[PDB]
Amino acid sequence: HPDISVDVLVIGAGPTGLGAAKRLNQIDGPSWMIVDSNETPGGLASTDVTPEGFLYDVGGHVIFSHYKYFDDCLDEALPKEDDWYTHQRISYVRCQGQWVPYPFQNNISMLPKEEQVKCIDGMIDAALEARVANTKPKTFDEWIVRMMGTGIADLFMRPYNFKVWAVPTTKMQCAWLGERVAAPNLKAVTTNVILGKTAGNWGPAATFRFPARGGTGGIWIAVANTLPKEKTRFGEKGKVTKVNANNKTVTLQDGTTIGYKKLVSTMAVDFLAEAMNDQELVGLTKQLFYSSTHVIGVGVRGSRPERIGDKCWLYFPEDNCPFYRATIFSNYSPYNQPEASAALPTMQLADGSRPQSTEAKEGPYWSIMLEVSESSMKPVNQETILADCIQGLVNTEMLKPTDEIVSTYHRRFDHGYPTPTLEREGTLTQILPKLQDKDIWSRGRFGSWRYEVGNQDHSFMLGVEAVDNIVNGAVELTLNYPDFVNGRQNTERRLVDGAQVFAKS
Amino acid sequence: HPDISVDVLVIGAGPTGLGAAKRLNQIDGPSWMIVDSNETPGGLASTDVTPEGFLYDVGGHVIFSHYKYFDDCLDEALPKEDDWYTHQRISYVRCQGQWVPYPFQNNISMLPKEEQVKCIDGMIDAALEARVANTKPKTFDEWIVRMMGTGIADLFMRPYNFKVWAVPTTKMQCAWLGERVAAPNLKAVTTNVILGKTAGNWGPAATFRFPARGGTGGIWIAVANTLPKEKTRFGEKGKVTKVNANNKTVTLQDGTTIGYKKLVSTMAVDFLAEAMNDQELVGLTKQLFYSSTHVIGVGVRGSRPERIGDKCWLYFPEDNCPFYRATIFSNYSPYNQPEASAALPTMQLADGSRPQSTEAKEGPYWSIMLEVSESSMKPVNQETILADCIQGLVNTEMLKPTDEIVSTYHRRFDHGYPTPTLEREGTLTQILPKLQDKDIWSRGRFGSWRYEVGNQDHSFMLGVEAVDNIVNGAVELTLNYPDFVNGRQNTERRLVDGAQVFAKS
Amino acid sequence: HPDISVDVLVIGAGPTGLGAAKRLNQIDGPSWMIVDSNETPGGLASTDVTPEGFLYDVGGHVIFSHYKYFDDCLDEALPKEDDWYTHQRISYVRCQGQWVPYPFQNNISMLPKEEQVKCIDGMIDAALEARVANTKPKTFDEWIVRMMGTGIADLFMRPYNFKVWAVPTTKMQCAWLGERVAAPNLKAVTTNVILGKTAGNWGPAATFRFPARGGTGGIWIAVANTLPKEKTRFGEKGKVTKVNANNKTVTLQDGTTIGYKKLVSTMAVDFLAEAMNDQELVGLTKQLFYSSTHVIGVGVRGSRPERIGDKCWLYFPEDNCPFYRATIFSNYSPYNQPEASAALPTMQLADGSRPQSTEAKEGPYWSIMLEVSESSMKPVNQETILADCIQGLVNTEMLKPTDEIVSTYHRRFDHGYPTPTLEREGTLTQILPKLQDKDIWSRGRFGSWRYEVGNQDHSFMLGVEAVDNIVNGAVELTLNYPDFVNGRQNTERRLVDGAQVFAKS
Amino acid sequence: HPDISVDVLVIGAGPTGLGAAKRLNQIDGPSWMIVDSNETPGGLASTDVTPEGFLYDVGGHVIFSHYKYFDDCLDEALPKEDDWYTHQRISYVRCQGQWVPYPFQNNISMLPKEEQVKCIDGMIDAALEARVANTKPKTFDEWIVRMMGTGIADLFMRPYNFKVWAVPTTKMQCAWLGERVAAPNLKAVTTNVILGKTAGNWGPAATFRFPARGGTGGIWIAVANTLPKEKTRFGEKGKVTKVNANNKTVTLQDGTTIGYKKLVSTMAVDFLAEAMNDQELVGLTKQLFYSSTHVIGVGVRGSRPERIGDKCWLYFPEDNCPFYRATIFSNYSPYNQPEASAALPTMQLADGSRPQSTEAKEGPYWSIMLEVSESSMKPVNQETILADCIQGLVNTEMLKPTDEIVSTYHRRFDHGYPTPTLEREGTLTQILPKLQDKDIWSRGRFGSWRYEVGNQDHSFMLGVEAVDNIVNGAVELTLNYPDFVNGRQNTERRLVDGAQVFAKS
Repeated sequence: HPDISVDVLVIGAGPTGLGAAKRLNQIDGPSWMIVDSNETPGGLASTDVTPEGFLYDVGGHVIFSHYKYFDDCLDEALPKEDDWYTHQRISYVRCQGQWVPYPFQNNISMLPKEEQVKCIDGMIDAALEARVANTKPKTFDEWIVRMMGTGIADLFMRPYNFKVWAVPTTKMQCAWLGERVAAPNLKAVTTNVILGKTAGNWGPAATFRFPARGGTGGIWIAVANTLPKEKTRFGEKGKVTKVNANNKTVTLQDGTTIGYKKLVSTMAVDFLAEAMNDQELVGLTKQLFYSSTHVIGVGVRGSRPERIGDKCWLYFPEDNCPFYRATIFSNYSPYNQPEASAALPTMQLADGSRPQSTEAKEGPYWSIMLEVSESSMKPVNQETILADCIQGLVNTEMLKPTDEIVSTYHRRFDHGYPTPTLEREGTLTQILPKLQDKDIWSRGRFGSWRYEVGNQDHSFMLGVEAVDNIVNGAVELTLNYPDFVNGRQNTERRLVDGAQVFAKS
Repeated sequence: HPDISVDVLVIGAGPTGLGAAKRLNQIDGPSWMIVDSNETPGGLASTDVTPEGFLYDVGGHVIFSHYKYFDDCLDEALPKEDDWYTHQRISYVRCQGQWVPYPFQNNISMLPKEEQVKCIDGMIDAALEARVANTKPKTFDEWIVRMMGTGIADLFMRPYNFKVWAVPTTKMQCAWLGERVAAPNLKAVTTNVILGKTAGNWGPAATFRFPARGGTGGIWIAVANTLPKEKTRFGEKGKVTKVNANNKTVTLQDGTTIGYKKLVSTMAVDFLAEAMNDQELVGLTKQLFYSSTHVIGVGVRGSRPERIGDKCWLYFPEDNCPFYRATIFSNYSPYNQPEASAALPTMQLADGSRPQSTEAKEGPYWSIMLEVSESSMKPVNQETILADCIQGLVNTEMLKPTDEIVSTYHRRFDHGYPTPTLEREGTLTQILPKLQDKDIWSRGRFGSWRYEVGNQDHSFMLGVEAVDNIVNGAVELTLNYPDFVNGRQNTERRLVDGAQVFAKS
Repeated sequence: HPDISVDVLVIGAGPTGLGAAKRLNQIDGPSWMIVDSNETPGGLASTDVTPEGFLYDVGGHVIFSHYKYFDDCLDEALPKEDDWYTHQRISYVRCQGQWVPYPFQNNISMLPKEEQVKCIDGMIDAALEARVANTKPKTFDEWIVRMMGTGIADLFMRPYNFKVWAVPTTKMQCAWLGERVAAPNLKAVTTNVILGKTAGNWGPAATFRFPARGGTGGIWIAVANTLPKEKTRFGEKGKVTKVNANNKTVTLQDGTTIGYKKLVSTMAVDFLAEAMNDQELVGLTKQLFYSSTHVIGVGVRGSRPERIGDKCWLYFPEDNCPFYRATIFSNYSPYNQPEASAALPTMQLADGSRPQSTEAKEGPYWSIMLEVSESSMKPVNQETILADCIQGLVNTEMLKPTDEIVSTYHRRFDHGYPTPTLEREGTLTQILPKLQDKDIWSRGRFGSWRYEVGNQDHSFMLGVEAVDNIVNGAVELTLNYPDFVNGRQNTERRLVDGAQVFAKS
Repeated sequence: HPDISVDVLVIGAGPTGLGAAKRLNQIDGPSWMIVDSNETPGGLASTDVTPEGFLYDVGGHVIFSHYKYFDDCLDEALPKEDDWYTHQRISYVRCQGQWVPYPFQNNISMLPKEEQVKCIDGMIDAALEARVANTKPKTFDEWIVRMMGTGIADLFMRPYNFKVWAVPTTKMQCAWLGERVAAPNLKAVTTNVILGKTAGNWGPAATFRFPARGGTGGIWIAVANTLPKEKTRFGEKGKVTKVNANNKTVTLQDGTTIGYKKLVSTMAVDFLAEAMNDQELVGLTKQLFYSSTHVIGVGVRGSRPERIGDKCWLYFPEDNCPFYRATIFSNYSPYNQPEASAALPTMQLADGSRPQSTEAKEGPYWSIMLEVSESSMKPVNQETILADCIQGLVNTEMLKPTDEIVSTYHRRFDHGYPTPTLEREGTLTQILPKLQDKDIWSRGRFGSWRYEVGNQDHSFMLGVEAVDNIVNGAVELTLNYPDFVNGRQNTERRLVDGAQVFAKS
């Protein structure tokens, strides 16, 4: 007999596990428990802080919710108007000395005319081919070139996506991008070129909300806090080390054994296989591909420079900087960095020089959060990546050589991106059914490994829907039909359903 | 205060209402009640019997189930292996003196060669147009021609569907048919013509099961029987005459008042609007179109003729019979008609003449079930329709002139088919949301009026999902996404879900 | 017996008839003569002069030669270097206050940006349609819109060609435009828009030569002068009034009869049918369609204005002037108008006012020649068209209100353009073979009625090839295959062939 | 000073040179002379006879005339009705034990059904590709596949043409095949298959005429006889050995020198280059490709076998025989072989056996003429080719093993076919203008090397047109525009033109 027995056990308290727990807590039927090896819940949706007081998410984290259930839980966790800040979705592509508004193709009027001619010629070729196309694209690369044509593909989406995924676009599938036909909007593109016009895909209606305090990590701490504490076990005491699927028993770090009837696992599925000591599953999960994420943070003295302005996140297709994305993290909340009256010495200038004085001086401060990818096809020198990132900030004119840096941050995250390779689905449809046969619901960004449902809201709902399937026979729609859930606002499931309404009466 | 109060009231005990009842009963949370004006549950999925002992469904009723939940409930209701007979899905098209195996286009090698040339020429045109098509078909007719070409369209799907729907194909939408591209399989059609080959779309894996006893109506009687009798009200005592949606109060014909929190209404939505005395809903539901079905039954003396054989249902595009479909109902079950030893006089010969002898004689017997449609665009002489059907049977060689008819049946069902007109959706998205804002779930064949989810399993699940939405916040997938539910095996929802297992412990 | 007998009689001494005569004269075998009702040869390629000394052609006449034979005869007729002036082929379209270089679609960068978007959008549609086109256009209008797209078609070729042809573009065929596929060069057009480029289709290699003296009419006076005079009969003495095809006899105005074996007739074929008293042919030729040409000439005081510059001919699609084409006739030769020291009073100002002063002032002078079409579908008010033309010159900014007009000219030419209507070919194939079977070679701009071979070189060669067919069994390539002769350099036939070289020894 | 001087010298008295001579004789202007190394005119259009009395053309020679001038000369040469025999153009393709009527694709109903399926599927692919094609085929092979589809291409045109040209279809151009779009008549092919029909492209309208006597060579002996004998020089006395283009002098084998002003040369242009001792021209003409032709004749005892019937020529794609084409030469004229009373011994049986008796026995007789190609890519064993051909006759069921052979014939012709290789035009457009610059018209099947105008009528007219250019400035249409002359009835040029009519009056 185990030390503890529950109907449903949940491993992990990132957004996916917390979803499972929130739904179980709402249903309040079967018994349950959630564990995590970190005392702080949140997973990759967590937030670090430097000794100088600059917060950093795990790279750019911007919420767009497809589900009212997700909204209900965030509202419950952070219910006050000044728990949040609202911003427009402002993004740009760095190209040939210019900040080009996203989407790139609608804004190539900013490039030299001779280059515009090449882009348009290429997209004309694609428009004519699309008019007679009778096959689907088979790779990410084919999808890109059929949407954009050669010239525009080569300027942004091809080199950018290699810097992100750390594998060539010819090695990835394209089903994950959804059901839309790969074909250009030639009229929209030539119209903006003719008018010499620029236009972003944002406005008063295209917004996101970010937490006032604690970074993205503030959300999940708050969400976790709504659960009954005694059904949680976070920290070293909550670290899973063994999973015996045949006896339906988990063993924790300190030796505690937990019996379950159903298991929701949200740790990386390659880690789960190892914990199960299942050679077959180990082999299979080693054939999944993923990239690692280096997060670099830079804290800068001074008020926000005009050239940065209201920018939120930024794309970097070119080879003069190692990062694929930059976020102006100080624009997300004034509490993501110290207040203007806090005093910090300058650590270095952006060109690498020593400051004239080592004395602590006042702010205000602004802040840049950078992402660099790593894989077996794309090594990252961990001892120089910070300095390379800062040199990249100068090359891209985000920072002047004279800008004063008062804080630095670097951390590597082993499982960063689950890669939509050509082989992914072939491998996943061997792994997930075997786990399912053992009453194990392996779910989440690395729990079920599908990037197209890999954001916070997807993850949270993968947990929720996993519980709903276990208990109420719900379809796991987010897991099996990404296009379905991403193409609609999912409104039916709420934090208060009829069941709880009728029971209370 | 009303005579009765329940959380969920279900109106109608056809398959939809029974689905709602079955799921409410399983969940065993909210209080509930189901009413029907008829003492016998089943609705359009019921069965009549003639005074001579011949059973007739409301036209050809063949079950193909898309859902594990539906299967669970039929199995619980009729658990014994001898409660069912299994048959292959054998159908033919009657055309120019021949029985042509369905699908029609794969079997035109049976037609005269000059006619095959015309067919293939038409399908070649359609193939070539499909190759460069970039628009979706907008009408049922357009869809048919794109799929078949003119020649084949004119032989079967065009005149057949007029006889079914009682409106021109040019007046119907085609979205209801699914997401498949409207284009011919030219190679498969020409291959069978070249090989001189015929092939039906059936075999040992393409089967259906039919109840041993009581016809299709036997299923819904037995399903209803598993419900707690005190929560049912079937007969004159259960006829709904008035719905007060603002008071959430229903009044029955005997004066009984029932108050509700949520209403699942499965009566025809035009009848619901009338009962609500809601003039705006009345005006809207009169914009919907439907056809009536005439069901004609013919009982015949003799063992099953060789020319008929194992045929199950049959399609009639041509003008020499008024019916669009025939069913060899005596093939579906031995107990659909009297035993051989039963003595019955001959009523008439199939050519209309009086029999030589008026004496009761023995069998065996077989049985034909016919459907004739009617609408404002296609009137039907009710006084001659029986004699016309029987002459139709002689014209199509189903009956010899000398065949002895021992039983006849005719019944008109006013709401027979909800028509997929071009206007259907524009109307329904005014009706269904307006009802739902009043907490009324109007569902089913005429509850929500969508033929493409209009069979017995669909109807049952519309009831189930409505309840699942009311209680567990489930997506009503069958209602809003026909293509989704019809395109997969729906296995997640069962008659015993985790909820009931964990609670029983 | 007739007064005169020849082997080959030629009617008409415009370029077609003169071509016949030159080749007959070179071959020097069969006897021949040529007649014309005009004392001066040249037909529609003649030149008028006003009492004030301004020359006008019959509208703008620019030579482009497809044949060495034509070149040899012009060189012979006018052998000196100063018999000719050479110019680049410079033309513009007047549109929205601008002189847009021809071809229009490569120069729309001059229009407002919003016009450019409409133009490119329309051409994108036409490009995408051309990609799947598998039928030839059936009308001139279809050809235009398939070539240019709606927006560009509407700005120039559609309204311009109505003003030229005096019939809707929808009523004309398009085979006459040659064999090139009706499809846009989208890339060339967008490239010039993107780059802000204009470029005319002329330069040092695209030139024409114009006679130094006597206008275009000087060429045919001089060609006719190389013929033996006694074989010509020009003037009232040479006016044909009767053709008796059965007797092979022609009757002249003065009673002279001419017997012939073969007749080359270059008068308008409808006039030929009348002269023949052949009611059947008159009936057929009345089914052909043609437009009349009003030529308006305007002599202006002043040195050539900068705004005019080196322009040669100009197109006018807009409805702010009656004329379809303007020619800067003073640019073609300094002897097309009087020398600077010639004294002329101002007749009127361009604004329409007439000055009191009769003072004769000096020059220099320049000159504008205008063309307006007329047909039974497009009446022209003869009494006001001069004044309307002049106001048109002011609206298009060719003349200033205050410019001084010292000479005016207006003449209406009944047969101006042979129209390539939809019916033309059908009618010609009933006419031309019938004349052929009577040994009548009816040829020329209205002799055989085909505009695509209706220029001076074409006309000359229809004469030449007609004689070559009669004598040497030559293929009449220009008559039956306009695409053949227009698509190559015709160099084989010369004014001195081998026959004449070998004979000389 | 040369031994003889003429204005126009003609080398060669095959059909081309005889064309030039006939036109010079008609014109009767410039002095001329024609020479040949052979005493008998005809070239490759000559005829041999075996010592047993069987005639053989140089392979299958069937006249289809595109020109009235050609007909005039043939009529003049053989004016009597019984100088000619008329036959329908009956041809078949030998394939898989069947005689399949030409054209192959319209008669694949004779193949096994399973093969008809593969054939039709292939053509369905080709039809669908044709609907969206926007390129012209660039090789003979691409042309074949676009016309026929893979399956039909593989059965006939691909293997047959390798057997004809002795080069692969991927190495030849396709322009020579004309302007028709490379695309299938899918409806024509599927129609005959569905109907089970065979039909050839012949009937009462599709005929050819063949000389009663002397074979095809009889035509050219008779044409040559119409020339003034003294302007001819045929035999060893007429053999050209040197051409001195700079001096315009030809030297003959007997030492005779002839001066000329223009040279029409109809010998193979590679031999011409040698005779000119021009090394640049020798190099260039060595880059032309050509195949040799082996002609095999077999005389057979017996009346015409039923299985042979009215067959004229036959195509052999398959690998069980070395010949690509057979001709039933005995069907063309009864004088192509001895009369029935002529007595001959049997040389061998068709399987190679000795006859039972060596006695001369009577006929009747029939006769087979075979063609086998040779090149550097396809050697021919001259010592075994007769026997291989005879075995091929048995393999193809043209001869029974018991059939008695009474005469055999074999002869190799070095220049047989001029090959339309990919390189042909690039070479010829370097050779022909250089010869032209020296007043040398090189013309004919190997004079100008173009197969698409390489028939008797083409060749004859190449010579006619060359003279017409030399004397009258005619366009050499047949040389430069094969599609033009082959696509029309060329009726204008006659043996009696107007020039000769007018001179005689």
